[PDB]
Amino acid sequence: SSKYSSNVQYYGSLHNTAHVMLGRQGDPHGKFNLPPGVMEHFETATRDPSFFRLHKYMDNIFKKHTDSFPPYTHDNLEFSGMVVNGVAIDGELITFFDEFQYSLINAVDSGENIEDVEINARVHRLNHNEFTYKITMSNNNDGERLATFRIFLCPIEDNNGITLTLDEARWFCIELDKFFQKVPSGPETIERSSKDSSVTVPDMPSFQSLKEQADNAVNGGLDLSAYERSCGIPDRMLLPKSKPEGMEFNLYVAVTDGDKDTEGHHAQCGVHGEAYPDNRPLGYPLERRIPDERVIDGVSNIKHVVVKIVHHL
Amino acid sequence: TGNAQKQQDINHLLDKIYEPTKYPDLKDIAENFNPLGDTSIYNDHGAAVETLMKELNDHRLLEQRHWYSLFNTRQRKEALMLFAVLNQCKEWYCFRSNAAYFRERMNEGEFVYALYVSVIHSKLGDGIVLPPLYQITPHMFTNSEVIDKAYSAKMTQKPGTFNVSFKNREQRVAYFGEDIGMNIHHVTWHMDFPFWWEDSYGYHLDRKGELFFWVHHQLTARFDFERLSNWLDPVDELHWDRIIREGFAPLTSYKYGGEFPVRPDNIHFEDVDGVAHVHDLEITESRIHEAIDHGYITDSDGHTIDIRQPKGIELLGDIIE
Ligand SMILES: [Cu+2]
Ligand SMILES: [Cu+2]
Repeated sequence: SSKYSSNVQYYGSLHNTAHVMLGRQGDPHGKFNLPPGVMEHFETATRDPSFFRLHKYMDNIFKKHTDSFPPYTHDNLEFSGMVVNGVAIDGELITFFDEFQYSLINAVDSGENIEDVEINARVHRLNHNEFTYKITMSNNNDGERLATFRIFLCPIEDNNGITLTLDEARWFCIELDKFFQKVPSGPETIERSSKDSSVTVPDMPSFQSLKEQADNAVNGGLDLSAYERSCGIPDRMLLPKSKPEGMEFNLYVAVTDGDKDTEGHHAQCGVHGEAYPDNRPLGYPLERRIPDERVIDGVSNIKHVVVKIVHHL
Repeated sequence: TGNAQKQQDINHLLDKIYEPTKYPDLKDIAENFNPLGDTSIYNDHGAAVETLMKELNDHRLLEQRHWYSLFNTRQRKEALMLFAVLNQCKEWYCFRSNAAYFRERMNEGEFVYALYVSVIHSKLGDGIVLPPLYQITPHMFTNSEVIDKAYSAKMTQKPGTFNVSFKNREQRVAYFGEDIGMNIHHVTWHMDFPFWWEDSYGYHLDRKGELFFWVHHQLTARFDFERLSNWLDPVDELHWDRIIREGFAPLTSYKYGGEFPVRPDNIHFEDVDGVAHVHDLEITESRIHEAIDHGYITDSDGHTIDIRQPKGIELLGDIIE
């Protein structure tokens, strides 16, 4: 329920309300005067399990709409000329567990003439190793042509191990990258890196770090201007955790037609009124019912190759 | 006419209601009158009269010395036909006559109800003050004990006066609900502005809607207050999906009928045959709650009538009650 709501008096606010409703669960009538709960705050809901429960429910509210559209035709997907020739991971997908450190200092109150003792906190975070995509493909077109490089990492068996269907699994896919590049009139071989991904943001500079460096530019005559726009998920989060034994996921490279995409206009974190640059709806083209895979499979500009992820203990 | 006349007649009509009248005039009337032989006294050319008769004749009207609730869709219709005669009388000769003629072969409840509403709304009942229900039909306002004490007085022909009765409940805020004055008002308020009024009857009760909203908001408020004064907490709102937490035993009796049925506590709402399903409310409640939330009430055609205005709350009271 944001304020762009058409009839807020009628459709009220499912999702916000569902946040406060799940948190006083510990004290509804508030006979205990327990403060708010983990779910009634954004820096902290991901903590509680029902967070994911409640969002699965909002998810399939949307999936219901999402899914009322007629599946896409062959002429729907194809971007004539363009054809993904091969898809390759240059490097290794290996995920493991780093260690990180932040500072508990704003936490302890130390008032005055009593001095500051450096206290810190050390946490255990996941991580993978940079890797690079070698996308092999010819532009049968006479032209030069723009191109949206859309790459989702979907699943393949069940955990019963039943093996799904890019119907059962289309909706299960996580966006890995999205980028626009011109593809010259023949045999090219696009190379791109874990690093350059568009859904990622590096860790952030520490506070003392941004203190030191602000401070040294006073007494001096600042550009980091890398963290002024924030949206993404941690680079460490790029790929999923996996098995030490390793699993095979399915990589989806779908290349759509830049000129119609970007038929109009950071633009990643439109924080300031900046028109989202892509025009395809979101999750394109796996956002729609895919009844017979028979189809995804016969558009030149869509290609799927199985990758394998391993977890170092 | 007069009034000390109209009045007299009334008093006679409503005397010892549970038994054929002892006032001789009322009875030769009761016998000799024919509501169908001078269709002229009636402003309908007696369509009303001719409709009661038809029923009275096929004898398909509720029996005498039997109970009657104003909630019974038939009992109501019958009661309300008497209203419709009494109502289109040009003068007293026609009222007295009917509310005599009928008084003697129509059921008492329909009758008491009919006479009052008729006196209250009909053009012809200005001068009159109606006796207090509580003394006309004391079983509905008097205890089950005092009533029996009274039957004993009578059996033995020894007079008396008995003291009525009312630490274990919330029959601590009882003095409010069981008062013969409130009970009166509550019925009167609903005689004044009946739910069954059609503007065919003659005029239009103005804001019965807001009136309805309000009158119940105040009993509800007045009630909440008394419980305040009794270390009691404001009243729970009733839900159809929950238990009826707090039940009572009324210890009250009908004249003809038996003793009012009692309710055990912590009971579950049962689907009641003939009236309506529990769920039937739940949905009604929804339909209601969606008008409020949309901004409009939608009629039979699919015409949305707006209520986000002053006439609002009455239109709402028209659909709610
Ligand atoms: Cu949320
Ligand atoms: Cu009422």
